[PDB]
Amino acid sequence: MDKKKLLYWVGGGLVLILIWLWFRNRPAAQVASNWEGPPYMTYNQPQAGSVTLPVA
Amino acid sequence: ALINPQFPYAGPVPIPGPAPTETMPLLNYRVEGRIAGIQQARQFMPFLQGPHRAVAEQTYHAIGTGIQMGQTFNQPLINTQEG
Repeated sequence: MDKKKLLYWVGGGLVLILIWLWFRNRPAAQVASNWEGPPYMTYNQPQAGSVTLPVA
Repeated sequence: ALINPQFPYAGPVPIPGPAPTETMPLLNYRVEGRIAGIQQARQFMPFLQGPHRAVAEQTYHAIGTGIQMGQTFNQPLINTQEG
């Protein structure tokens, strides 16, 4: 394989570390409310302009 | 001063002077002075020590209350252009 004995073994740790971080980030968001509209009285709710749609 | 010879200014007021009195004496004053009336701790004033307001600021209290209620009318559906 011709692997030096230096930086790259550090690099393998770095790669593993980076991937673990990415996965946590991806899964690390709380299953929760982040989509917003946290005003519990919002049955009407039209923030822009007139004429809107919900499916194509 | 000018002295003029031969009329010279007497060389003194001499011994012919009339001693008029022996009233020269100031009798020393001897006295005991007492200013001792009861003192009461207080004085009345209209106002002492106040730094009166020349203008006040405006001041207020606060309240809110209610609920979240609503009657709504929505825009009609429209043909979607592109995408």
